[PDB]
Amino acid sequence: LPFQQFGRDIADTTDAVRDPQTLEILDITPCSFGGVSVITPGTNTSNQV
Amino acid sequence: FNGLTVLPPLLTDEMIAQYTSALLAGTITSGWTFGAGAALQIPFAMQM
Ligand SMILES: *[C@@H]1O[C@H](CO)[C@@H](O)[C@H](O)[C@H]1NC(C)=O
Repeated sequence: LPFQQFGRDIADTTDAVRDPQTLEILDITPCSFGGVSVITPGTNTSNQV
Repeated sequence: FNGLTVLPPLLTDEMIAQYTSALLAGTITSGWTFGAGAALQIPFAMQM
């Protein structure tokens, strides 16, 4: 709506915004993240992973 | 999005369903003999 400028979704973090100069609505998404795991057969057998 | 991740389980639902079907088919065809050792066939009325 015209008076609204931000968006907070369910939690307190902002997920949408309004560009001041062009009055456009932009969705914001977090950058990619995740864990990294190493599968080894054992140093005794080999050194490949 | 705050470092919270959900990991998938090792056994998919199809694998668990296959286990259940193997147990139930073994029961209705061999009785209780497949638990002790090799499965041995017996007609159902005789088992009951
Ligand atoms: C300046 O901002 C207004 C919105 O506040 C916009 O409509 C206008 O086109 C902008 N002009 C420039 C110089 O970009």
